[PDB]
Amino acid sequence: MDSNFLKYLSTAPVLFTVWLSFTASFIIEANRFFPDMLYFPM
Amino acid sequence: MFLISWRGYWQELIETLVWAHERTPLANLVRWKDKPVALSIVQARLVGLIHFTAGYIFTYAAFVIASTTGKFG
Amino acid sequence: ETLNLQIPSPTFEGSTGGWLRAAEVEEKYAITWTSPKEQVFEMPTGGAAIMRQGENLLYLARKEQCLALATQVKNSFKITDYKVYRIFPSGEVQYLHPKDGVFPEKVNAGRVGVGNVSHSIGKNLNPAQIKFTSKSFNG
Amino acid sequence: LSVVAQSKSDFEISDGTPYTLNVPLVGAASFIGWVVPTLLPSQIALYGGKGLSTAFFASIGTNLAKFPAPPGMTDPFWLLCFIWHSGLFATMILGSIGYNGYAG
Amino acid sequence: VPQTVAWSAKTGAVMVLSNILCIVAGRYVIQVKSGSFAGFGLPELLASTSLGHIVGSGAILGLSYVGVL
Amino acid sequence: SHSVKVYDTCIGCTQCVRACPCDVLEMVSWDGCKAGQIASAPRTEDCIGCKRCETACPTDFLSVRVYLGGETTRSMGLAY
Amino acid sequence: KKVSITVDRDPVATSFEKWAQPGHFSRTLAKGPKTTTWIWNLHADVHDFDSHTNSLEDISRKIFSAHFGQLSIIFLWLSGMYFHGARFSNYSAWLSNPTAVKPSAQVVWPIVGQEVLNGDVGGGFQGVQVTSGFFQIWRSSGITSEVELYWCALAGLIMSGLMIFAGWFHYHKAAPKLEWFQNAESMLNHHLSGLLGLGCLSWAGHQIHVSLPVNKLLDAGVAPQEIPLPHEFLVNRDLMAQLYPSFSKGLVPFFTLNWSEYSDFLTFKGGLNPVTGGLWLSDTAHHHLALAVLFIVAGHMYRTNWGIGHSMKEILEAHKGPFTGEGHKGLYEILTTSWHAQLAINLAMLGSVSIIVAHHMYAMPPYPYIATDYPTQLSIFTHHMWIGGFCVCGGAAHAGIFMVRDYNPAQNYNNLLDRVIRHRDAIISHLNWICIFLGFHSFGLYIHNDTMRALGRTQDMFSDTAIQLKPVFAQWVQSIHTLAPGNTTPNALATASYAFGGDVVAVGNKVAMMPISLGTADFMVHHIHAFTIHVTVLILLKGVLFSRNSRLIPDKANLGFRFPCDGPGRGGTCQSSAWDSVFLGLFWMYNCISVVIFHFSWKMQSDVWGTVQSDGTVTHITGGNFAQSAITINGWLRDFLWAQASQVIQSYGSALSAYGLIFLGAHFIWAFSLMFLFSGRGYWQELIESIVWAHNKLNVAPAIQPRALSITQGRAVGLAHYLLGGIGTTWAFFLARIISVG
Amino acid sequence: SQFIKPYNDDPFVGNLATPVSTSSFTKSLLSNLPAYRAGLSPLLRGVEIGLTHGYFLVGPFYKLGPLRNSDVALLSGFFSALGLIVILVACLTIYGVVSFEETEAKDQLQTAKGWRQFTSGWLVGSVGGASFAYILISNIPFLQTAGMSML
Ligand code: CLA
Ligand code: CLA
Ligand code: CLA
Ligand code: CLA
Ligand code: CLA
Ligand code: CLA
Ligand SMILES: CC1=CCCC(C)(C)[C@H]1/C=C/C(C)=C/C=C/C(C)=C/C=C/C=C(C)/C=C/C=C(C)/C=C/C1=C(C)CCCC1(C)C
Ligand SMILES: CC1=C(C/C=C(\C)CCC[C@H](C)CCC[C@H](C)CCCC(C)C)C(=O)c2ccccc2C1=O
Ligand SMILES: CC1=C(C/C=C(\C)CCC[C@H](C)CCC[C@H](C)CCCC(C)C)C(=O)c2ccccc2C1=O
Ligand code: SF4
Repeated sequence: MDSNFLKYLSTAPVLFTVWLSFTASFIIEANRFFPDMLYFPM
Repeated sequence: MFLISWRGYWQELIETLVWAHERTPLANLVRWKDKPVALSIVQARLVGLIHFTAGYIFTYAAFVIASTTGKFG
Repeated sequence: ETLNLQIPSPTFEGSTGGWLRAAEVEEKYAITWTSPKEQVFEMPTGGAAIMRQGENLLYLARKEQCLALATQVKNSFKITDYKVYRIFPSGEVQYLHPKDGVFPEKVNAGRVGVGNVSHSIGKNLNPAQIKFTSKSFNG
Repeated sequence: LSVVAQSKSDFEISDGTPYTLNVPLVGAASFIGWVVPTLLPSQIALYGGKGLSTAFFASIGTNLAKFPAPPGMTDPFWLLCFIWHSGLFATMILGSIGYNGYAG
Repeated sequence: VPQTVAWSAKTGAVMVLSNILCIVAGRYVIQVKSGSFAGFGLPELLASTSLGHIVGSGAILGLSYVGVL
Repeated sequence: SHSVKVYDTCIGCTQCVRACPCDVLEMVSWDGCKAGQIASAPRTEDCIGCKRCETACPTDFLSVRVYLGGETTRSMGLAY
Repeated sequence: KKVSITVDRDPVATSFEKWAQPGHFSRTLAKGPKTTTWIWNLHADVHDFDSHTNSLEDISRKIFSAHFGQLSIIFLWLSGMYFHGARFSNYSAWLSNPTAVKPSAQVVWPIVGQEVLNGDVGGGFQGVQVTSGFFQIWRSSGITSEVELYWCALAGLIMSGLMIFAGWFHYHKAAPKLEWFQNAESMLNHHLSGLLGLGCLSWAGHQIHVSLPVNKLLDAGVAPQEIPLPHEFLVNRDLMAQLYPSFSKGLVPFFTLNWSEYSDFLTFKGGLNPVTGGLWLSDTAHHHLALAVLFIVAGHMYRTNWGIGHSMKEILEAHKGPFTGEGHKGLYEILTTSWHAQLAINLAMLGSVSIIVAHHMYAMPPYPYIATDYPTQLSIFTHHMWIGGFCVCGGAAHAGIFMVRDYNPAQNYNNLLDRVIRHRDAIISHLNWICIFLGFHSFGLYIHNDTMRALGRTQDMFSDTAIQLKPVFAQWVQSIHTLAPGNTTPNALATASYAFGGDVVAVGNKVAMMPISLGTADFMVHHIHAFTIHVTVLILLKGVLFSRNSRLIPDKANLGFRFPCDGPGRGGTCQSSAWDSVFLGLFWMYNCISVVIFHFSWKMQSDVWGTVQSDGTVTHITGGNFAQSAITINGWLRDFLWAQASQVIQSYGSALSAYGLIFLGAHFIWAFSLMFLFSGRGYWQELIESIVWAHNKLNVAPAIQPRALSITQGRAVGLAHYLLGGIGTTWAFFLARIISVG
Repeated sequence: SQFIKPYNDDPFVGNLATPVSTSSFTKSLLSNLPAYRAGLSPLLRGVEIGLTHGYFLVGPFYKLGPLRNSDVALLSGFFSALGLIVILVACLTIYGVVSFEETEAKDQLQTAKGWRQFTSGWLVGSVGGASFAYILISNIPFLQTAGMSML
């Protein structure tokens, strides 16, 4: 893959948008399979 | 108005008002002893702060007194 | 040296941006300059005027207006022949700029330094030290 | 009639420029020029079978008979007069432009 | 509804008149271009006949409106 | 008037003098720096307080310092 | 043939290299960041092409391809609106019962309980109710099925692909030269004739062959799947002559000028269709045909390649009189060499047109069943008032950018610009006096009324039951418009709009339109409107006229269009740039448009919208309280804001709870903006110093040194969050209120 | 032809010579107004201006004041107009004290003696014009209404 296109994908806004979309996305998935966790179950 | 808009806009308006007074007949017979200028930067901050604070006090005083009076409870 | 009051003014159609009663009762500024051409420039107080070939003369209310026009003529028409005067309602004419024939950004002999402080800015005196004292904070 | 089409009083539209306002000629010609086409009749309730100029003149007459009372909101007087005056002002403006400027 | 008429030679007469009127007017008033044999070309003819169909259509419809037909 | 001071850290770059819109500043001779010249403020009665001189100054802390003071017609920038 | 196509082939190489080099487009930013200001400066100046390049040719090429990029985004947006209507909507159920089903084309996923937003909109469907009026557009178009909505979505995607291809091609492969862009006569001829004229003519053809038969069958009562497909009207001329018998004669009446044959489908009815509460589509077809004719005629005015036509330069230079010097001389050169001058004009006109759209679409409801869909009427009026106000303020922003940058006094001697600049004090002082006179005698009437009602003196108020300020001129104009059918518009059958007077049009027992009477409250709020518009004009005009120089700063043009100040001297020159008058005029635009949309909402609920019970009596949403309560500020506070905020604040736990949350969130953002507006940069830089110290202590300081935002950026951030919060608060308030009650 | 020119031949003064500013008709009105008319003492200038202003002052107070619907409306309208005139005379007096230093000349408005004469004239004229308006309104029923007596 082009090294300049990869250098574009390494720019701060792209990484920030991708990383926070991935982060938001596994919060969403964790609340889909394990919803309403008001407490650590113990 | 004093907190958002700052001096340069107002000084340029006031210069157009100084021109209009000097050019209007029957009105340029009357002259200011003090040249009209826009408020200073710090003064405008103080005036906006006073207006903000006075409005804050008067609004809440009217509310806390009237709502408690009207309810009695 | 003195302002020749008879120098022809650059052609101009008038504007409301000119000087007001304070010029005729407190002070007025005048600027003269030589133009090699009959060319259009921008007035500091408004629209466009045409400077006449030969000697031009203007009247403005503020010194900054005369110098803003001077900066303009030098930058665009390369006219470095500009002399700025102050005129009082008594008729007294006061030459202003360049004050000794040489521009201020060029050094000149016989200029005495005013306002020069022998130490750096961090070496000034604290306000408490000079409270209720006439001593100046610049050391 | 500040100045008519003649060199009577030294009139000056501005500080130093004399200018002959042709108030007789322009006012008369604009009045007639607007009125003759305006006579064109129309079997519309606003006109009533007359032209705009004739209906406007008739409306002045009918409301002048009831002299203190003003014409009502639905009275045709207000529509007829506004259109007639708007056309008269426009033909006066255009007439003043044509005569004063083109001079012929 | 304003009254229009089926095409007759009268309609044609109005159209022909208007087209010729505009051809002569275009020889007079077109500022950028043998009264009709100097500098007369296809864009001038096509413009004067386009205005002829506009003036002619308006005249036909108006004369139908008022009763002249 | 406003009070304008020049401290002996001036490198004699003349930038303050060129940036001043009211011809307050000028260059005088001085052996302290390499350029052989220092800025001077002989005409502070004309200072309007714009602080364009301070903006122009490149020494770490400003060699030229404007201290806004009493207001006059000249220092208020009033054409009326 | 001096109008010709000229193109540079392969100008710019399609490379990813400059993608990897943020800031490549300017000499300042291309050397990399050293403070955080660089990051902000990168975004602030990026589409300012004439700040990066000197040549008008490269600027023009960048603009043409960016306009293709915008078109690609708009086509993608339209395609998504059609796809969500096709796939996630109750459109098919709404076609059967337009008066019972509420349009809904947005469905949420069930994640954190957010599926409560899928309310019961009707038609066996759950989703978010939509208010953009797309369903009524589609019914007016004659869509009648989700399959045709899928084909519209695909047509939008194909157009989106073609526009992004055209932008790439015309910047990187075949870029036109500057002499191509500087063809104003050709561009106007094609955009009047080709774009607008053939746009109207082609749409008129669709209305006649598809919209009219399909909507006649729908309004007759035929079920949508029982209606013939739109091409069977195109082919079976007998089936079309059943609905419209004039089609039996074909196109012979068109060509022979026997146009009164076509009165079946080209009508001049006026008024509204009683079944749908919308404009007669035969009228819209005739309207678009007539507009098409005179747009094609207008696009033949200007001279291109054959000697016929006008030169726009000659027209402009010939209009000069004795008051105005050289006249319009030099305006052609301005408008064919400055993009900012063109954008200033086109933005002011586009904003004005959007404001006209807002008034005309509520008063003469064009689509079937949009008049009684009250959430749509309020949404599209409010939306197009906000688009209009923003675009008008950008027209003054780009008039200032022109004056600061593209204006040259040498080429503008003694013409109209020179003369405006040379009496700008007389203009600004007279406008200033008008704004004072008009605030005193409009808002001061409200304060007089607050005081009199509070003091027990109701006989001393400006009201209908007291001292009356009647709008006689507006009432007279309404009278004329009701008298026009058969009188001054003799062949019209009904009035242009029932707002002027006349009948009550009811559809599904809800009022479509009915006369909007004007009283003392209407006199007062119309002068409020004139006051806020005059003040906004004052701020924006003062910024344009004093953009280059003042009595305060004689060389303002050397500082630029956007500078924060020129120091604390001369008493203080904070906010002296032309940018700062756009900044201050967007607040007053917000004030003006907020009062307009509040006036519309309260007046329509109080005096127009509602239900028609037996005997023809109408019960309005708020029961006619505008007349006696819109005359005081306490009336607006109590009977409009307080009374009607009940739905947003009680919305929690329902499908409208999203509006309750956005109401609160926008209150938050609005308040948060005041942190940036009332504050100064120096405080925040000194606070950042201590924060930087704590980072140095832990050896974690960044190499891009943090800075407080610039003075201008603090102002821009404050204004953006102010408008976002205030408009958002009204958006949530308007939508939850009218969805619950209308 | 050009209708706008520099003011009094001076291109750099802050004014323009426009038809509103400097036409023959405008010059005739300004020159003949009492403030600028030649041959008038400062006192007579004050009297003529005072009569005009006092006369129109009575009407708005009378028709729109708090006691407008009462039968004492004209008396209230006169007293309120007189009260305003008394305040305005004080405004004229304080202006004269600060603005002008004492000198022998008394023939011009912009002199301490002249301004005092203008104030004396304006006071008498305003009282006289307000009194005249009072007499006329008291006696003539057309003026008491807006002309509504005819309908
Ligand atoms: C253009 C306007 C528009 C808007 C505002 C929406 C809005 C929506 N759509 Mg619709 N849609 C549109 C157009 C639009 N659509 C078009 C044109 C189509 C046809 C293809 C569709 C087809 C469609 C379907 C089929 C569905 C939606 C759905 C949705 C909803 C959820 C979308 C979601 O969360 O996925 C998020 C999906 C992701 C993969 C997350 C991606 C996030 C990344 C990180 C964004 C990053 C952008 C990137 C960084 C840009 C830079 C590029 C890079 C090189 C630097 C939402 C209401 C869903 C719905 O309503 O379900 C009920 C649904 O199922 N849409
Ligand atoms: C008939 C000729 C014609 C037409 C239709 C247009 C149309 C347009 N031009 Mg113009 N243009 C023309 C001639 C024409 N131009 C000429 C001759 C010149 C040289 C002087 C220019 C120079 C020019 C510039 C410099 C710019 C435009 C822009 C635009 C767009 C304006 C934004 C808009 O409303 O688009 C939305 C409206 C639409 C209808 C979208 C339609 C998209 C296509 C391209 C329209 C035409 C399709 C096709 C002809 C129809 C086929 C019908 C078939 C199914 C039977 C629009 C696409 C601006 C723009 O956005 O550039 C992209 C712009 O900046 N044009
Ligand atoms: C155009 C709309 C509008 C606007 C701009 C205002 C503006 C104002 N109102 Mg008014 N008001 C309005 C409409 C409006 N009002 C309407 C329609 C009503 C109903 C009739 C009221 C009823 C009303 C009352 C009853 C009160 C105000 C107050 C205020 C003032 C707030 C001052 C301030 O800085 O907030 C500062 C804001 C706060 C201190 C708290 C904000 C209110 C929140 C919702 C409650 C508190 C939450 C909690 C304690 C804190 C959470 C902490 C956080 C960590 C999450 C200000 C004068 C109040 C006032 O004078 O303040 C002293 C006051 O008492 N207004
Ligand atoms: C409304 C009546 C009317 C109209 C339309 C015209 C129109 C014209 N006159 Mg005439 N004129 C009029 C009244 C009018 N005049 C009267 C009353 C007088 C006598 C005092 C004259 C005396 C006069 C002279 C002496 C001359 C003209 C000339 C001209 C021509 C160009 C100069 C001009 O005025 O530009 C006006 C330009 C236009 C009208 C075309 C521009 C198109 C726009 C849309 C203008 C529309 C303005 C307005 C809305 C139209 C109102 C119509 C109606 C409702 C009142 C133009 C054909 C000159 C000329 O060319 O000689 C033949 C010339 O020498 N006129
Ligand atoms: C940010 C910009 C923006 C956004 C998001 C919207 C969003 C919307 N608009 Mg609005 N609009 C805007 C700007 C915007 N508008 C501006 C600037 C104008 C003024 C020209 C309008 C005028 C407008 C009209 C007239 C209509 C909408 C409608 C709509 C809705 C349906 C969208 C659609 O399919 O259009 C569909 C649009 C149509 C089917 C008809 C459009 C007909 C106009 C006359 C086309 C003109 C195009 C032409 C090239 C523009 C020339 C401008 C002129 C000054 C030269 C939606 C709420 C429609 C609506 O309310 O539906 C309920 C609607 O009828 N808009
Ligand atoms: C056709 C419309 C149009 C066009 C092409 C332009 C084009 C331009 N404008 Mg103009 N402008 C417009 C409309 C337009 N503007 C309008 C409507 C306004 C009124 C607000 C202005 C006001 C304006 C000012 C005041 C200035 C410009 C400037 C500029 C230039 C720089 C653009 C740039 O780099 O910004 C980059 C773009 C951004 C940084 C985008 C961020 C903007 C906002 C805050 C984000 C949007 C918020 C979003 C919609 C909602 C978020 C949802 C939320 C809940 C999260 C460029 C030539 C600037 C300049 O210097 O020109 C020489 C300048 O100073 N314009
Ligand atoms: C009309 C018109 C048309 C065209 C446009 C326009 C020009 C703008 C407009 C003009 C409008 C305007 C602005 C018209 C303005 C008109 C005005 C204000 C006229 C004032 C008249 C004053 C009078 C008669 C005073 C009389 C006092 C007297 C007699 C003294 C009485 C007393 C004295 C001392 C002596 C003893 C007895 C008493 C009683 C005590
Ligand atoms: C409106 C406004 C003005 C114009 C305001 C002016 C000129 C104030 C003039 C006050 C008028 C003349 C009277 C109001 C005085 C008070 C109502 C009462 C004064 C008497 C008591 C205080 C004793 C500025 O000069 C200004 C300057 C810098 C930043 C913002 C602004 C600003 O917002
Ligand atoms: C808070 C504040 C700051 C400091 C504000 C800063 C440093 C902004 C903080 C941004 C941080 C670094 C990132 C957080 C951004 C948000 C999470 C979302 C931003 C969305 C856009 C930036 C994309 C100023 O610099 C300032 C200057 C002039 C007047 C008023 C103020 C002012 O009020
Ligand atoms: S700028 Fe600072 S350093 Fe350069 S000359 Fe003026 S004072 Fe000396």
